[PDB]
Amino acid sequence: ITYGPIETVDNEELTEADMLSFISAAVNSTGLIGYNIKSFDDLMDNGIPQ
Amino acid sequence: EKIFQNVEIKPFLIDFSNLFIKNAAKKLFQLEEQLPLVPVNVVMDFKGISRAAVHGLSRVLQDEIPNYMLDIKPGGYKIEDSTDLFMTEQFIRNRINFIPIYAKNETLVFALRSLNNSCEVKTIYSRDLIQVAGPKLKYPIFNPTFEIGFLQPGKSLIIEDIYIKKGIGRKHAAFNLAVKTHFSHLDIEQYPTDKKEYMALSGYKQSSMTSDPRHHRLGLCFPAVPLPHINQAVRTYLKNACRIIIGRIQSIQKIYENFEEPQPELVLFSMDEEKTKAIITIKDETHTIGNLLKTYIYEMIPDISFVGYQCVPHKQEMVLTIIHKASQEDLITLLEKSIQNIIQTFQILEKNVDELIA
Amino acid sequence: VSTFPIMRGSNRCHTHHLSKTAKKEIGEDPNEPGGYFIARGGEWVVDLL
Amino acid sequence: MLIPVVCFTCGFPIGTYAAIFDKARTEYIKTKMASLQIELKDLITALGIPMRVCCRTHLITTLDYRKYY
Amino acid sequence: MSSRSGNKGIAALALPTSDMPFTEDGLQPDLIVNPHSHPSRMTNGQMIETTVGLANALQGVVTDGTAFLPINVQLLSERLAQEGLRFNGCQKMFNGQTGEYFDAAIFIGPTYHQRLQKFVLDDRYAVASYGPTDALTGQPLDGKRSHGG
Amino acid sequence: KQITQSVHDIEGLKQDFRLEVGDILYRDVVTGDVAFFNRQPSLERSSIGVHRIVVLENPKISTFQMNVSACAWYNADFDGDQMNLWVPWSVMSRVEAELLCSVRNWFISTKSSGPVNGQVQDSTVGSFLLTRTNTPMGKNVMNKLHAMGLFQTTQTDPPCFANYSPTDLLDGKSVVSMLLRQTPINYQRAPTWYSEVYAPYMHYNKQDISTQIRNGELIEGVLDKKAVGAGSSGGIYHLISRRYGPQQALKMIFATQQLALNYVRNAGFTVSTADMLLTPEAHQEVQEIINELLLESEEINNRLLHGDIMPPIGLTTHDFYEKLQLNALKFPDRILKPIMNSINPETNGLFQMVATGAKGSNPNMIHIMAGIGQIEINTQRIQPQFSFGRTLVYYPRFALEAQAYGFICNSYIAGLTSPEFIFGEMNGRFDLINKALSTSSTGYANRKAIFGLQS
Amino acid sequence: YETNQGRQTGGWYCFSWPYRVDMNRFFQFYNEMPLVKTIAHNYVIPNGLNTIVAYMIYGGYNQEDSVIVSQSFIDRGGFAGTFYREEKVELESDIESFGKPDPLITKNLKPGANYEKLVDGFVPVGTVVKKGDIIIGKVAKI
Amino acid sequence: KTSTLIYLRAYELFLKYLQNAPNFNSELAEFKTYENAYGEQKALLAQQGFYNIFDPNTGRADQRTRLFEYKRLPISTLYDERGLPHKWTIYVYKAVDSSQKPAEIEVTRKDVIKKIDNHYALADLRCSVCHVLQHEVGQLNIKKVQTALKASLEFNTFYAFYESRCPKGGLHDFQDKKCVKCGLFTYIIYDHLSQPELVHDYYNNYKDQYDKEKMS
Ligand SMILES: [Mg+2]
Ligand SMILES: [Zn+2]
Repeated sequence: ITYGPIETVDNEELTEADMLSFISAAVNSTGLIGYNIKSFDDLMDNGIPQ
Repeated sequence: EKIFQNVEIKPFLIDFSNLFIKNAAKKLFQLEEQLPLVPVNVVMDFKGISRAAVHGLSRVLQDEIPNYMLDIKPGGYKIEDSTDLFMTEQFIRNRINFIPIYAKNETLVFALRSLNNSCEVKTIYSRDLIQVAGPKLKYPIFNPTFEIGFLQPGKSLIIEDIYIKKGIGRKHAAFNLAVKTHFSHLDIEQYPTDKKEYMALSGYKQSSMTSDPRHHRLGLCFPAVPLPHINQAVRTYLKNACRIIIGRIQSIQKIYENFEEPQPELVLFSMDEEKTKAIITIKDETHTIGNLLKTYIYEMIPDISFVGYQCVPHKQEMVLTIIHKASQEDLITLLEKSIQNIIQTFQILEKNVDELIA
Repeated sequence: VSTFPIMRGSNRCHTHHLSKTAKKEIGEDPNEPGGYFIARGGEWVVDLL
Repeated sequence: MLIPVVCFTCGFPIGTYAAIFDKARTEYIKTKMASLQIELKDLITALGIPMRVCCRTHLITTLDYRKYY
Repeated sequence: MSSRSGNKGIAALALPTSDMPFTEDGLQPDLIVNPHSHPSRMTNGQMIETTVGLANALQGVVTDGTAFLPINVQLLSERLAQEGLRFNGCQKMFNGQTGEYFDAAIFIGPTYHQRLQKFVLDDRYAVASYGPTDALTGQPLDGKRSHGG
Repeated sequence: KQITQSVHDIEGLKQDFRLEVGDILYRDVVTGDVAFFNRQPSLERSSIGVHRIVVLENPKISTFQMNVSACAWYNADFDGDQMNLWVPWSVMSRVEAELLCSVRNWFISTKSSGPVNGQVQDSTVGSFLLTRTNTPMGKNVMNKLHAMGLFQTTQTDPPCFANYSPTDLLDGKSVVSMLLRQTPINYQRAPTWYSEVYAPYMHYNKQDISTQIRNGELIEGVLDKKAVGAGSSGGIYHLISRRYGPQQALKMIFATQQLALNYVRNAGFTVSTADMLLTPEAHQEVQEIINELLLESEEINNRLLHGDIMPPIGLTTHDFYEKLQLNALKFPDRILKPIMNSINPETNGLFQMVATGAKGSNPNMIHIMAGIGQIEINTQRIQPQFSFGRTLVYYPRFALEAQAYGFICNSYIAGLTSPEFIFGEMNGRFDLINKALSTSSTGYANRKAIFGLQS
Repeated sequence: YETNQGRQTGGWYCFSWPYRVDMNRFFQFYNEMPLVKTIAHNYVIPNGLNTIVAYMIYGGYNQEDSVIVSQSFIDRGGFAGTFYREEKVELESDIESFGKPDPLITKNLKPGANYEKLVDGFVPVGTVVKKGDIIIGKVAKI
Repeated sequence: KTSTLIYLRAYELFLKYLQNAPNFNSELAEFKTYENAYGEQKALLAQQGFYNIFDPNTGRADQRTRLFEYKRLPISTLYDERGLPHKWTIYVYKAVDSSQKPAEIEVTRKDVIKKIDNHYALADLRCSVCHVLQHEVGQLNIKKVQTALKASLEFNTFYAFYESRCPKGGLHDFQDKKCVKCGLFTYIIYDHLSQPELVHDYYNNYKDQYDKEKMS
C-alpha cells in the first residue's frame, strides 16, 4: 500500500486553523465521552458473563 | 444669546433595502413598513451653560426621570399546572419589564394567554399582549416584534394582570429612558487621536483639572416614541427633565429658606474666623443635584473658602458642605441666589426646548 | 435475585437509542451524553482510576 | 434563553429586531456556508442598531434556548 | 465573577447607569476591573481578548481565539485602528458622576465574564445568642446547616 | 427582667411601657459600636482586630465592607475571602475591645516593628500621579474647584481656599501639603519611582526623584510605595504614628487615600494591550539580545562537543556544564532598553504600576514584553524525565539546544509555543504545589512553636 | 485557575432542569457565545456573558480584585437566574403521616412557627415561604 | 412540516418501545437518520459559518506572528578581538538639536541622572573593555576574534584546570617550579603577555594528554 511520494504533497497553504479540523476530527472519533460508555457496554456484554 | 441651540432629531429606522431584512420581516411578522415606535437619537448643542448643568440634564434623562414600564401584578402569573415549565415567572417578568412603552395612560392592563396546540415550539411575541382595560389603544404603546419566551409543544402561558408601573431608572433600571450616544465639549480643542503620541490621552488639549467648558454637544437616544409624533415626544422628555431638576432644586430651596427654624437637613456653625459652615444633608439624592449646587455656588462665590459635596454609595444621601467668610444669613442668601441661578438656567433651557423643536 | 446498576446512556439504559425528542419529553437531557449512575436519589460518576 | 429585550450594557431595545435578526442571519448563513464565517455588520445596520459596541456584542453572541433544546 | 483568563472578582459596587463612566460614543462598562489585576498576574490573554472583541463587535464577527493559534498583537491593534478605533483600545471616557472627561484614554472593551457559583447569600450566616447545642459538650452545633455555631 | 429573672421577647411588653433600673436590654447593633473582625487562618497578632461598626442600611448588601488599607492586618483580599465578625455585648468585653484590641494598636507590626498599613495599588499609583511634576498635558496643576474636590471625601475638616481665585492653579504637591500640615513630619528619601535600572532610558524629572517633606510640606518629589506604601518602614505614615500616635496615622492613611483616589477620578488611569506591546524596532532588538544568549549557550555546547569542558575540582562535567548554561541564558540588564524604547513612561499604565511599586516588578514587565528566559526548577533546568536523555517528546534525545531544557524564547505578549507552554506549566504547577505545602508545613511548626513558647 | 473556575461558572446547568428536583443548582437565564471563542465551545455550551469591562481606576472600589458592577446591567438580567433547593422528608413508619398538625393535640409544636399556608400537609406551589414558616407538615404517634 | 413528523413519530416509537414492538429495532434505526437530518437543521440555526482573520498577503487564514526566530549571530557580538566578553555598561547619548555644543556624553548608569536630561537622547551602548560601540561591532574581524578566543579558551581552560593543579604536579602554587607564576600576576591577569605564551607552550603536551584521559 505504497503512498505517493512526499516530494509532491502540497502543504505550503496548510494553516494551523486547518489543523483545528484535525483536532475536531479526533474529538468526533472519540466522542469525548464514548470510552466509558463503551467500557460499561463491554462489561455488561463480555465481562460480567465471563 | 441662547443656551440650547438647534437640535438634531434622527430616528432609527429599519433599512428594508437589505434583502434579508425585508424577507425576514415579511416572513415572520408580515412587516413591510416602519414599526409604530422607533428609537430616536437626539443630538443637542449647548452654549453658555456649565458642564454640570448639561451633565445633570443627561443624568436625569438617563435614570432620574420618572418613566413607565410593564409589570405583572402579584398573582398575575397563573402558576396553574399546564403552563410551560421553562418560561418561569421571573424570566417572563424580566422580559416584560424591559419592553419599552410609550404609554400616555396608566390604566392600561394587558393579558398574555398563549397556548401551543401544535408539535412545534411556539414563540410568544409582543403582539400577543392583548389589552383588556379602559381605553382601547388608538396607537400601540410597544412594538409587536419583541420576543417573549417560547412555548414547548402542548404547553401554555397565562399572565392576566400586566399593568403599567411608574418609577425612576435609578431605583430599577427598567425605567431607564435615555441611553448615552454622544457627549463632547465644543470649546476645547482636540488632538488628532489617531496619532501615536496622543493615542494614550483623551484628546482634549486642556487638562480636565484646569478646564471649564461652556459649549457642549450632548447626544441621547430615546428607545421608543411614536413614529408620527417624534418631535412632541422629544420635547416632552426634555421639558420633563428640566421640570424634574427645577423641582428638586426647589426642594433644596425650601430647606435653605427654613434656616432659622431647626431642621436635620441643614446645620450651621460659625467656626473660628467669622466663617460659617453650612452642611446640607439630603437623603436619596444623586450626584446631579450635588454637582449642580457645588458648581453654581462656586460660580456665585468665587472667593469661597470651601464648597464640596459627597454622595457616598452607602448612607444613600447627598451631603453638601459650604464654608465661607460670611455670616450665617449672608451665606444663606448667597446660596439662595445661587439656587435661583440654577432655576433660571433650567427655565431658560425649557424655553429654548419649546422654541427649538416645536 | 439481584439487580446491577445501569449507567445512563449504555446499551441497557432505556434511553440508549431513543430519539432526542423522546429524551426531551421523557424528562432527560437531549444533549447530555450520559455515563453516570442513578442511585438513591443522586447521580454518580465512576471516574477513571 | 433568548436575545435580551434590551442590551444589558446600555438598554437599547435590541429585542425589537432580535426576531428579524435571527432569521436574517440564518438566511445569510445559508448563502455563505466551523463557527462564524460571516460578517453581520450590514444586517445589523439595516435593522437600525447603531454602531454601539455593546448592542452588537449582545445581539450576535446571545445563545437561543430553542436552538439547543 | 471571573474572566476566562482566571481573574476572580467580588462585586462591591452597584452604580446606576448615570454614575457609570462613559465614552464619547456613549459606551459604558458593565464591570470595572482594576488595572492592578494585570501586572502581577500576567493575564495578557484577557487584554488581547478585549482588543479582539472590540474589533469583533464593530465587524459583527466572532473570532476563534484558541490557544497556540497564531497571534500578532501588533496586527490586531492595526485591525482596531482600521475599524475606526484607536491603535490601542482606549477611548475618551467621561466620569459619569461629574461629567468630567478623564485626562487619560481608558481601555474599555468587551470581555467574556463568568459568574462563579459562590453566592454570598448562601455563604453569609449570622446567629443570635441562643440555639441548638451539642448534648455532650454543651457547645453550639457546628456550622450554618445546624442553625447555630 | 431582674424582678422576674427572666428574658421577655419584645412582643409581650405592652404592659411594661417602661424599663426599670437593673433591666438588661438587648438592642440592635448601631453605627459606632465596636466589632471584632477576624480572618482565618489567624496567624498574626493583627489577625483579630476591633473595628467601629458602620451599619449599611441598604437591604441588598450582605458583605462585610472594609477599607482596602485594612486588609494588610488580615492578609486578606477580595477574591472570595470570608471573615468572621462578632459584636461584643458584655460591658467588660466592650470596654476591652475599644481600649485594647482596636486596630490602631496593630498599625505597627509586632513582627517587624514597622507599619502594617498604607496605600495599596489604586492609591500608591494615585499618590504618584497626584504628586508628580509634569503630566503629558503639561504641568500637573488644577484650578481651585478641582483642588477643593480632592478634599470632598477626606472626611476631615476641609482646608481654606479663600486665598485662591477661581482661575488660580494649585500644584499637586500643594494640596498634599494642606493635608500633611495637620500632622507635620520631616521625611526625605528617594522615591520608588526613581530606579537605577530605568535611569539610562527615560528622562527623570529632577523634581520627582527626591521626595522631601518639611514639617508636613511636600516641597519636592513624588509619593509612592517608599513613602506611602503599606509596610514601608520610615514612610510618612510610620513617622506620623511616632509623633502623633497610630490613630492619627490611620486617619492620614485614609485622608491621603481619598486625596489620591479623587485625583485619579479626573486624571484617569488604565492599562491597555498596547502598553505591553513592543515597537517592531525594539522587538528586533529583543531577538538580537536573546540570540546573543543562545549563541553563548551554543559556544558552551561546541566546547562540550570537542571535550573542552573541564569541570572544577568537586563538580562533575554534567554539573559544571549545567552550571555554565544557567549562566549563559541569564537575561542581561540591557533587555530593559527595548522595553523602555517602546514605553512612554508618562502615560504607560503597566510601567507606572511597576515603577511606582503599586503592583508588579521588573521581571513581570520583562516576561510580558521581552521574554520568559530560562525556566528554573530548584535552581536547575528542566530535567530529562520523559525518557533516557529526553525532556519532552518534542525534543530529540540528548538535545543540546537550550530550548529543550526550559529556555523560553518568546514573551507572554508574543505567545508561547506548545513546548514553551509545557515548560511554563511545569514551573506553574511547581509553584502551586509549593503554596499548598506552605500552608500545611507551617501549620505543624506554628502549633509546635506556640505550645513550646506560650507559657 | 481558569480550568478550576470554568467548571464552577453559572449557566444552563441542565437542559432538563424543570423536570429535576436538585439541590444547590443555579440556572442562569442568559448566556452568550464569547466574541473571541475557542475550540472548546464547539462541544460545550458557553457559560457567561460578553461584558463590556473598563480597566480603569473608578473611586477605588475595585482594589484587591474587586469589581464595580453597573446596577443597570444587573437589573437587565446580567448573570441573573434561578437558584434551586430541595426539601425531602420521609415517613418513619405507619405511625407518621402528612397533614396540618392540629393545634388542639399539638404536644410538640415548634416555638414561633407559622403552621399556616399548609394545604394537605404541604405548602401550595407558588407560595413564598419565609424563615419562620413550616413546610411539608408531618406528625407522629398516630 | 418536518417538525410535526419528527415529534409525533418519536412519541409513537417510544410508545412502541414500551409495548415491545416487533419492528422497533428497524423503525428506530431509520428514525435516527431521520432525526440526524433534522438535527443538522437545528445545528444550522446555531452555527454561523467557519471564519478566520484573513492575511492580505496570503488570502487564507492569517498566520503572521511576532514569535521568536533563532538567527544564529556572529561571535563578534559576544567577544572582542582580544577574546574578552563585552560589558555594555557605558551609555552614549546624542543631542536632539545640533546647536547643543557637547552633543555627546558617555556616562555610566549612576551618572545618567546627574548629567543627562531631556536635551539629549540615548544612543547605542559602548563596551568598557574594548571601547567599541554596539552598532559598530561588525567592524571587529571575526577571524581575529575566533583565534583570540581559541587562545583565550585554551589559556582559561589551562589555568582553570591548573587552578590548584600544577603542570609539574603537586599544587605548590606559591612559587615552586612553574606552577603559578614567573613573577607578577601573570597567571590570572592574562594581559602581561608572552608569559602565558611561553608557559602554556612549555606544558602544551600535558594539556593534550590530560584532556583525552578525562574524555574516556
Ligand atoms: Mg483571597
Ligand atoms: Zn447597548
